[PDB]
Amino acid sequence: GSSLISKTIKYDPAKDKLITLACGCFWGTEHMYRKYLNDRIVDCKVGYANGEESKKDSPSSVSYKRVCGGDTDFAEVLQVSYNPKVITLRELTDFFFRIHDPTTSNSQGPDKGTQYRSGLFAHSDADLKELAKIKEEWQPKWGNKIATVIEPIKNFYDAEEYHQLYLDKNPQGYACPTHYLRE
Repeated sequence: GSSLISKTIKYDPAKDKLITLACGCFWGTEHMYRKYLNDRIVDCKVGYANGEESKKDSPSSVSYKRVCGGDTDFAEVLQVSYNPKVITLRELTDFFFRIHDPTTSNSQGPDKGTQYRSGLFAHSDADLKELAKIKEEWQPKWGNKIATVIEPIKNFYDAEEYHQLYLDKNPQGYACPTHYLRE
């Protein structure tokens, strides 16, 4: 089988939908989404998505230590649970393309590696087609160089508790220079 959904995220399949976002260092990804959109989303959790199953260091999870090895292909991500009647997927994706530089391949600012890659991981085929459409429309704003990988969600594992809400727990922690809301 496969773990696609966070074990700790607040998610009601009757009303909510999911989107998994890769913007580089997931501390910045969560901080941006919570700073500007916490009141409009149901819940969000940081984790590791779309990597090699064989390179997990535990049967049901993958650790920060293991991912930092740089060979697991796992991406540092934020999984967002949201109500479509409160906020649309387009609004969340527009925000996505404003909070990081999506033109760099396997890097975000000084953070280098496949774990920091730009990505949009869809939890349905319908979302996949919409995400690809939104990426197309955003191209001219980023010099037609958008490197964001759009593919279905393959696996997701919650990051360690200390990673959750990191920059809101510790404001003195590392902040990526590219992680800010652009005009």
